[PDB]
Amino acid sequence: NFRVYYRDSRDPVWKGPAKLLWKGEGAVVIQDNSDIKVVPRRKAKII
Amino acid sequence: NFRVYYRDSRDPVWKGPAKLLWKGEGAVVIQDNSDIKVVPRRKAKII
Amino acid sequence: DGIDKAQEEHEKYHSNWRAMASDFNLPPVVAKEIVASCDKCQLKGEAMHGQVDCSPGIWQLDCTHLEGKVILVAVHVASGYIEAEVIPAETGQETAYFLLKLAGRWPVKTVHTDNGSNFTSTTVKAACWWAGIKQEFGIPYNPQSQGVIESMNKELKKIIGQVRDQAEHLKTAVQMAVFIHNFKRKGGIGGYSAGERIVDIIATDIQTKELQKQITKIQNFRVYYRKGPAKLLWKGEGAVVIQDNSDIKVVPRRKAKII
Amino acid sequence: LDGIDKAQEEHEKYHSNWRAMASDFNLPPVVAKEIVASCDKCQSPGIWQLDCTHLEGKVILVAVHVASGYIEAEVIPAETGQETAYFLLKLAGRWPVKTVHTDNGSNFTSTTVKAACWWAGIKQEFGVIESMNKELKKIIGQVRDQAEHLKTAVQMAVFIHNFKRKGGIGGYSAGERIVDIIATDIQTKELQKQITKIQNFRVYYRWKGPAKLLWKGEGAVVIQDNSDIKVVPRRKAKIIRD
Amino acid sequence: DGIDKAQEEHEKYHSNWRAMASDFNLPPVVAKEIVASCDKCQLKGEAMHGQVDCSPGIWQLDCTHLEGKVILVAVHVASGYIEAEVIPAETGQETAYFLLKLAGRWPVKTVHTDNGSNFTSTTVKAACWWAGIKQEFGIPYNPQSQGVIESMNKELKKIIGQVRDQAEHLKTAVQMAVFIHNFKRKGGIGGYSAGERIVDIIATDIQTKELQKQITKIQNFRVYYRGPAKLLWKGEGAVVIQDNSDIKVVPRRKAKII
Amino acid sequence: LDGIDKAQEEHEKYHSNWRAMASDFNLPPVVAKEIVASCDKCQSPGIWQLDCTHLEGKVILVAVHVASGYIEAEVIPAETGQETAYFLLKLAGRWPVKTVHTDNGSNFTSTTVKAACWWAGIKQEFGVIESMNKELKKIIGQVRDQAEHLKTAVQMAVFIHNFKRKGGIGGYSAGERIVDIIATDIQTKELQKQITKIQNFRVYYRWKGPAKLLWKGEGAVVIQDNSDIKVVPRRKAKIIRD
Amino acid sequence: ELQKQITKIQNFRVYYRDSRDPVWKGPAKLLWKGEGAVVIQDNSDIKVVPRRKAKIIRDYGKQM
Amino acid sequence: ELQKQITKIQNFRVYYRDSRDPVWKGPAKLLWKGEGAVVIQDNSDIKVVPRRKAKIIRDYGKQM
DNA sequence: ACTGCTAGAGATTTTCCCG
DNA sequence: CGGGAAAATCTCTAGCA
DNA sequence: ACTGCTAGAGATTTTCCCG
DNA sequence: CGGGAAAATCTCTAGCA
Ligand SMILES: C[C@@H]1CCO[C@H]2Cn3cc(C(=O)NCc4ccc(F)cc4F)c(=O)c(O)c3C(=O)N12
Ligand SMILES: C[C@@H]1CCO[C@H]2Cn3cc(C(=O)NCc4ccc(F)cc4F)c(=O)c(O)c3C(=O)N12
Ligand SMILES: [Mg+2]
Ligand SMILES: [Mg+2]
Ligand SMILES: [Mg+2]
Ligand SMILES: [Mg+2]
Ligand SMILES: [Zn+2]
Ligand SMILES: [Zn+2]
Repeated sequence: NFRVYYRDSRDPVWKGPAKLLWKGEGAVVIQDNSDIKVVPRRKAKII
Repeated sequence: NFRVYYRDSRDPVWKGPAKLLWKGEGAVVIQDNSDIKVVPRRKAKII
Repeated sequence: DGIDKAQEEHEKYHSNWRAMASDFNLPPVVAKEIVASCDKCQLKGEAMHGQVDCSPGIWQLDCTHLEGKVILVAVHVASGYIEAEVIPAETGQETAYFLLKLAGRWPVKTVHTDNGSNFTSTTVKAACWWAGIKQEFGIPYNPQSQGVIESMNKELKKIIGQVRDQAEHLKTAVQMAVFIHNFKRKGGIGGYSAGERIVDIIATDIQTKELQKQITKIQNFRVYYRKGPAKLLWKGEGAVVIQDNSDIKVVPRRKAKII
Repeated sequence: LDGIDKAQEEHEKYHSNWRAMASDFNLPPVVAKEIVASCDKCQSPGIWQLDCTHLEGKVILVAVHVASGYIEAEVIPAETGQETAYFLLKLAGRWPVKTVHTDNGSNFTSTTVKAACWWAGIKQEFGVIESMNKELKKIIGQVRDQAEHLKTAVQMAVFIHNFKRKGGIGGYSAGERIVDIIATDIQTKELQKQITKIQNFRVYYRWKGPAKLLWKGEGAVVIQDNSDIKVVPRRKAKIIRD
Repeated sequence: DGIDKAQEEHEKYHSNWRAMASDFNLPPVVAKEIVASCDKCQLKGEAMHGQVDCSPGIWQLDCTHLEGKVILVAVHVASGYIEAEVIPAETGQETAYFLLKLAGRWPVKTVHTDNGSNFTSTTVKAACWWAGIKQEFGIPYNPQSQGVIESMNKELKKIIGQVRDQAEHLKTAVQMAVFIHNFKRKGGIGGYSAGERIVDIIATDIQTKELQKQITKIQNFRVYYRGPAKLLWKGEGAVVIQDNSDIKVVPRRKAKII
Repeated sequence: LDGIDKAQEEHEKYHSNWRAMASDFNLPPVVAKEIVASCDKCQSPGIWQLDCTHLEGKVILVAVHVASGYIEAEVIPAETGQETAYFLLKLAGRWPVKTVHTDNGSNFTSTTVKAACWWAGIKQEFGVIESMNKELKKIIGQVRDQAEHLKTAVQMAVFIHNFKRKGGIGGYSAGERIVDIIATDIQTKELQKQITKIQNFRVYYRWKGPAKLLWKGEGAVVIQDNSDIKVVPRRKAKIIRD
Repeated sequence: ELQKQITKIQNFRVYYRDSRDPVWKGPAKLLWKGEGAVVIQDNSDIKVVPRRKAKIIRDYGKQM
Repeated sequence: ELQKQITKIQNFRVYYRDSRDPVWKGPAKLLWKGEGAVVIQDNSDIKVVPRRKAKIIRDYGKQM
């Protein structure tokens, strides 16, 4: 798996860790506490 | 001489024309309506 | 050895891998391994920019607000051709009407808009459904997904300031600005104005579609590479393009037999 | 090059237009255009017609592109000069309108519409209109039950007519026809621009006096001299401004 | 011929030179000349970024606001070393006190701040005057002039978020953040932390000044190139000559020393 | 390289420290350091002392850098643990404090100051101090006329003392001395870090058993082998991790 | 038959981009248009570009 | 006399920039420090940098 | 499972027109 | 084959709620 | 007469350690 | 002389009121 730390929207503080459900070009679909979110890769770090 | 069209500060609409008293690196000192102003070259066009 | 001391140092100070390595003589790999285990140290994301869709059928819509008046704008991403209009109240009905006017004049196959309330209104959903348009929504509070249209807003607004003194109504000035942008500003990929560019884009789409249809109808070849009967698409100049299991692959003439 | 004599032969035997010769014979468009122009014997897209059709006491201003039947209809609250001027402004902005044909109504002659045409660079003037309008009315009646207003039904009918009604030589809807026509107009305009910018140059070959210059390529130059088209190497050709 | 038509087109549509030239077959020079004559068509300035001063003795000051509390911050431009402190009220007296504390601990020669009210307060002016500091102000509403300190206002703030759960008060968190930034984050030009970098900058300044003074005291040569000028350095066939506040690099040819 | 035997002879005759040998003999610092360490016969900057001086019924916490006389003084309202802890935190943040000397006051022993020292990584332990403090008091008395309050006078006195009172071997004010001392400490720390990084390597020269590798250059490698410092070409030396 | 159709399909300019490069590249000559992938030749480099990253035009300014 | 002092003054690293380039360049060896102009040598390139655009250090990670 | 971009301003480099 | 000046290309930035 | 910058995240390229 | 993997460098972006 992967660990993804993200900033969702207009929310300066970062969140995570979350599971990486899907990775694309320019955006990534993650699962934070069973909540599926979509975040641009400018607002995510994957480890 | 030169013609300088500038945006002064937090003022989206541009002004000018004004005379060019002095030109530097990154900022220019102009004379608009006999008022001497300093404007970053990012906020000025010289012709 | 120094791993435990550096771990305590980080737990207290949240040092970057560089400081940990230079202080406790750690290897950079271990320093970054430690720094990557601190949830409070993941305060930055990948430095890059995505790429919005540029298909011929993609249109990007957005509301802008000028002089206390709502201007609904749509842009053809592939060409930069814009259609804008002043609407009194930013509501679902007016947005659906504008979108339906747009669809009936140009071949709109998809609308990529922000998550505004009006663009999400069920009336707009029904209007898209009837006209066979596919709605797309950017990430919430991610204006970059709509960059093109957003850019146009500024551009559009700029032009208005130039011509707002030649008209009394704002709708008039908006139409003047749209006209100037579409048929009096030249640049872009083809040195065209936006209207000419969209005309060229759409005409080229139709032409290429029909040519490809005719060639496929007349031309048919089965190709073996290295292993099945792939469908030929292009051949010559040392390379051959073959479709096999929804895979467009280019292989040299060698190890590529046609029958 | 080398197909100019074939171009002349085919043109004389068949009297074809420059487009066809250039496409078939691979000639540059400019040389084909000057060939077709030479033949004295062998010797419109941006015009729309407006009409206000009344339904349910509501004015529907319909503009028809004669060359393709492309329809653009808008419900206007009242037959005032302001609304017609705004409609014309929208039309000119969205499409390259050069001339408009009207019925010389009270509103169509208003000073407001006059100024709108003047600024937008359109000139006013006073068999397809009737057929297209009747088709639009039929479609409106067909799809009037799916809309709770009249402007919505008008837009639905316009969409159906422009993009779902396929007809003509190639079974192409109105949208395809209009986009093709405007593309052809653009090609013509670019050709004319190149001709205008090149006609001011003179060429000395072999030295032989000035001759009309048609095309400059990579190693050859095609010129016109006394109705005779000649391809000359660049080395023995000198280009002069005046 | 087409110039009049192009002028009448631009007076209404404000077309760019490209469209004018393409439509009316104008030369690009003439199209740009026409477009440059329209005052309403000058809506963009030259795309570039200046360069802030990075002298050793320059400090950039700015107020940031965190959790409703004013944090006054100063940064050593040449090294990124930062001092910070929570002040109860964004007033002139507290800013002057902060600046006087800073001056007495580090060799501050000039301060470059925004045009905030507190930084313009006459108390701060007097404090700068007494401590022999030179006050510099960026162009109004041009935060890029302070791009260094502003940057720290982010970086410092970021650190404050990591260590705000280790302190009850915001002043303690601010001081912890300053400490971490100065002596626990490494990078920059020299791979140093900010504190090490400032120490190196100041020590190098003093050392270079003293060595140069001694060399000038002992070494002295008069040069003629191509009048009697001073010599500063010679090597690898090149010579550095000082003449009327002009530093020039000239080869040995047309360069003689007496 | 080169002047290594000369370095040994000079060290034996004069017992100089590695800094002087390396600077004079152009040697890398590491080899000079290993040379000086070899001689048994030939065999502090980040320690401050705090004292609370009471003037006009107001506490002034003065921290003195013993190695240079650098003074950092702050007026504090009350002799509480919180104020001293905050002062120590500011001092540690601004300067590299490793050990603090205190008079074992009640405030200095408070759990708050204990935690502040623990977090900032400082160690507490309980002739220059008195002279420095009395000099500060003299300057405060001198400049009090120019200050509206006492904190302003304290800061003016600190500035005058640190950057306007020039004295010592080289006539350097306290600021110059402290920057020099901290720079020297940084140089020492870098040398020690490099030594630790390199000490874990073995070298086989000419084959001869493992030897202590000291410096690696462009084409020469300086190693230690049984109190013997030898420069070997890069080839004849094989380096290993052990 | 196929000759002229191929010749005039390969006359369409194509502008493309890659996943990280944000600048549209020069007019690669078109070679084939697919549903979502277009095959092009940018100076004898035969590449496959996703349709969403491709602008296919018939540059009339160049064509004339 | 002058030899060792010159060597020491030339042992200092300098980082500089030009009027348009926004990124600091490599550590050019110092050659001379003036009031407002510092003369440096970046790989045998003798240049004059304004003092405000110059960071002069004595990098110890490299000195050691 | 989605995605920054557009147009203008100087700077710099080709490149056609003159030898 | 060598230059000159204009043309073409490149780099960079404001602003879009 | 003054002036965007800093630190981190992936990519990409050297370059020292193994043959 | 040729590679491998880590180190050094490079490019790019958020955000600072
Ligand atoms: C309530 C709707 C739905 C939810 O989102 C909000 C907020 N929003 C914000 C911007 C905005 O921030 N534009 C500036 C900008 C900044 C960066 C960039 F790359 C591009 C840019 F345009 C808009 O333009 C915009 O239309 C909206 C909007 O409509 N909404
Ligand atoms: C009332 C004082 C005096 C007059 O000016 C205002 C407004 N201002 C604005 C910003 C600001 O816009 N920061 C964001 C930002 C944007 C761009 C960039 F390059 C750097 C940046 F920091 C400040 O930070 C700031 O301190 C002030 C301020 O203090 N004042
Ligand atoms: Mg929006
Ligand atoms: Mg928007
Ligand atoms: Mg401020
Ligand atoms: Mg600020
Ligand atoms: Zn951490
Ligand atoms: Zn204009």
